[PDB]
Amino acid sequence: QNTLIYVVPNGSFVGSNIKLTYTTTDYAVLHYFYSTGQYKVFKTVSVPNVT
Amino acid sequence: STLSLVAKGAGVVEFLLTAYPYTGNITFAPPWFIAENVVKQPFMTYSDLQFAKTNPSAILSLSTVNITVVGLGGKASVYYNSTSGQTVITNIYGQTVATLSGNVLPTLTELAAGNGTFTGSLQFTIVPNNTVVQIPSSLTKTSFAVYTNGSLAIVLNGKAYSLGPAGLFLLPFVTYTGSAIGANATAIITVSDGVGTSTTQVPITAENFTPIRLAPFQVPAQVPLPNAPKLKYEYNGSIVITPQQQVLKIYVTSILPYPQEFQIQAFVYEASQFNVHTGSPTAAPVYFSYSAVRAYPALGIGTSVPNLLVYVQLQGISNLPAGKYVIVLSAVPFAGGPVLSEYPAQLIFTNVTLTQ
Amino acid sequence: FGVSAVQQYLGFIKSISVTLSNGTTVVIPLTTSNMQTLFPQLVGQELQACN
Repeated sequence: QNTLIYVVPNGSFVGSNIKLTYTTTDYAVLHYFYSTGQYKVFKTVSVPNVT
Repeated sequence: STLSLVAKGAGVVEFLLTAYPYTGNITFAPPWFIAENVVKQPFMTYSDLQFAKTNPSAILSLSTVNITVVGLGGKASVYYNSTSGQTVITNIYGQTVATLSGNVLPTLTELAAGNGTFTGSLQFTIVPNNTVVQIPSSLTKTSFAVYTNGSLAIVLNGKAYSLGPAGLFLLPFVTYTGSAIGANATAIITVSDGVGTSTTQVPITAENFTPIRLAPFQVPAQVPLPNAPKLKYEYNGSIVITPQQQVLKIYVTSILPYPQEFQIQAFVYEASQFNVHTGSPTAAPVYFSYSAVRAYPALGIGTSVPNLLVYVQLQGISNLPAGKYVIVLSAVPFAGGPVLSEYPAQLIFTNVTLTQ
Repeated sequence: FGVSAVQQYLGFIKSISVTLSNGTTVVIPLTTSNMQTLFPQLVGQELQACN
């Protein structure tokens, strides 16, 4: 119900990442914060460069 | 309300940039090296004060208001002075040489929200300038008036802007009497003969930038030396010159093509007259000699080994009495002096033991 | 979550070089037959879980 799964081939494993973009489910929030740039929020999860 | 301003990252300034020659062939990169004391993190201003006042933990644009390139003797700057809203460019001498309307510097855009990495574009080029260096005929039999490297120029929006002499900024350089000569040089050869005086000109291109390494025979020559200063390498290994030897076998390593001829000059100082601790001569050389090295391939022509075995000859080794000495080998170029000498520029044997 | 895993071509032994230095970093000319037959093992199992 709450799980997201990203699968990449062998060649795309290095730095395989997911970017989450959350948008308001509200018209007023889209309208009133278009200028400030805080009506949609994005973040990323990536495979760490590990030793 | 003024609140926490937290900077979890800034711009990154590195070395070994992709070289762009002044010639039309820009896709060739001679090894460039921004000189000492340029350590990342430029100063730049946020594009929005109000958001940064609370927390700049999101996607932002950073207007660069400080770019510093430090050379050996000075440093040039390109900074967007927001007080006047003008891009001010100063050369290595520390004097304002350019003022440009608006922000011609690109605005470093963050790659991610609350990350700290800001990316833009920085181009560079070389604009030749004038600086006369005189090589006397007392050591080469032919005088050389050399116009030096030129001037390093930052290229913004496709337009170049000089930042002072590139000889101090860029590596390699060739030091003659403390004067640095690099690519885009111009050597006027003054030949003196029985007829009189003649003058010819050989221009050094931006593709004749050519690092050249001088190495001892017992030290690897196919492996670049990272432990060699820009001006010299002091080999502390013990060397004893037999009386049957009048030539010293050394290696000359070339990373870029080297078509023009030169010579290796050997300056012999007494061990007491040379300060091995600092590597600087405390007195005039007690002897001088030269060996003309005509740049020719050893193996296959053109595709020979990047290492040349040079027999540095001496115009009389019996002139120096047996004892302890320091011998400095320096590359002095002939007939259109090309660019050479990084890591090392000179080869200083500090423990020469001449025995006869 | 309901999907089995398959082969991932996720690397290869870079080389087997030997130093022999009178000035010579001896980069070995890599031969395919020798290299495959020096590491022919089909199953190199790991030891610890989640590592």
